[PDB]
Amino acid sequence: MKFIAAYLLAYLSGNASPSAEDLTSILESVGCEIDNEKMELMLSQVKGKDITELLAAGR
Amino acid sequence: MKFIAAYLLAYLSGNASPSAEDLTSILESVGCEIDNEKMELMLSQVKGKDITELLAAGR
Amino acid sequence: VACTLAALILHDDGIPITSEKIATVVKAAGIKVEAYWPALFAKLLEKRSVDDLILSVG
Amino acid sequence: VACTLAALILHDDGIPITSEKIATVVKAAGIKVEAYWPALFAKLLEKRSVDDLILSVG
Amino acid sequence: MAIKRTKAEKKVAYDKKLCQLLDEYTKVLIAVADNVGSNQLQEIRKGLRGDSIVLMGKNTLIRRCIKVHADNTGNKEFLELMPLLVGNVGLIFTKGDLKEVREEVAKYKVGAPARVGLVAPVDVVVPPGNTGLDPSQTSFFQVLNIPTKINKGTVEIITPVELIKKGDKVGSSESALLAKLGIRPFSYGLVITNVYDSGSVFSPEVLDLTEDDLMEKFASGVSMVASVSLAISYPTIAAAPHMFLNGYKNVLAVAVETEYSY
Repeated sequence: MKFIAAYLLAYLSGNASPSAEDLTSILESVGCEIDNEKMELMLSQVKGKDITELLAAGR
Repeated sequence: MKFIAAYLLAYLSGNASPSAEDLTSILESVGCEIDNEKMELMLSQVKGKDITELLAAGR
Repeated sequence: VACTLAALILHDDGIPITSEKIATVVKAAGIKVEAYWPALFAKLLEKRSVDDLILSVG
Repeated sequence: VACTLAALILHDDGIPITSEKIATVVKAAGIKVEAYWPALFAKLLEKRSVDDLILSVG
Repeated sequence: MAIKRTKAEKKVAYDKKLCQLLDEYTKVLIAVADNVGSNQLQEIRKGLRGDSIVLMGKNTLIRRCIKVHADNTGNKEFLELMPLLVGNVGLIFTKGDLKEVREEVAKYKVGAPARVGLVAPVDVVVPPGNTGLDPSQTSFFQVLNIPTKINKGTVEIITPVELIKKGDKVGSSESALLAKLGIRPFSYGLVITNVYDSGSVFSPEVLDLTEDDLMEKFASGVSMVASVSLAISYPTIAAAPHMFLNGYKNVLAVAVETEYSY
């Protein structure tokens, strides 16, 4: 999906995934209009999660 | 793929896999135009790797 | 990889995986453009079913 | 094997796996031509789906 | 309030205080205590009261229009979808994000025995097992539709079952018997009808915030990245060992159907 790849892509660079600073910017650079609710849900789910640990099981 | 089989093939002979000397020569002998950009990422990925050890897990 | 993640987002958004389109997403991320790496990436992705590769893998 | 790697590269490049085509890649590698091993190899590969064999294997 | 005589008891005074309070905070959420007791509300109010705080009022609560009339947006009577106030609502104004507030309010609810004639908010079930009560009117449990028997001289419930379904009213008799059992099924606290922040209106389906489902989609999406990474051969760090084998596996494979031994 758009949201998953965009915050994953920011994660490789080491850049955080915030609302306006990187997640909307990456999706706007795609040329797509980002849905705020989908960004907000992804940021809220991300909080307090270790993205590196979840990748390490792969599923 | 072209690149993987070509450096693997050179590895069986014991020949190194460099850019121009063997990797382009094997691909040019196939009759295909190589890439420099893949050939440099395959060569760059190869550096400091033990190809024999990676084969030994098979996956 | 930033380049692999950029490709999957470009296909999900419905946009072609070419040098311009990868470069715009890569710039929005803030990662510097390197000509060799996106060029290999477009070349590796040429002649591919993105859909059929995605699903397999041990 | 140099002969097995030569076959997979020839199929990836899109060229047929025959004695001439294996011989040219084998010569570019610098490995001496031996008529029987490439002749056995073309014969073993005859009547095959290269695609269907590649994927399995324990 | 303590001033029981006629003097205000306000209109425009509390609505003006409520006015500045919406204008003060980024996020405004509209919530239901009606299920909750008085003390039980104070203790949820106590948590919120540290972080940033909530107010009750009546039609003076509808005046999300006057605040909006002050600013430029769309959380009001006019631009909103259908105003998500319901009866017995209050307004929670906060610094705290909507998702976090939903989890705060929804995740930590206080258990509170059911009531007679109340509609079950969720399915109510009874467990099998000995009540520990001696023989007496076991019959009341059976009247309720709880099968029971005397086992070892004690009244026991034969099997687990759902006594009443969600959305169904709890009969008086049922409530009384559940209470004797010590069963406390229902969860009370402030239910969220809506949240506003920064030009968007969020409903309770949004606010109950999925979240495992993206861990699977992230792992799958990463497996989509990873897959692409092994097969493609495109090696910065992770993808790289998995590819090398793809030329070898394809070859090791090439030995298996076949008819060379070498």
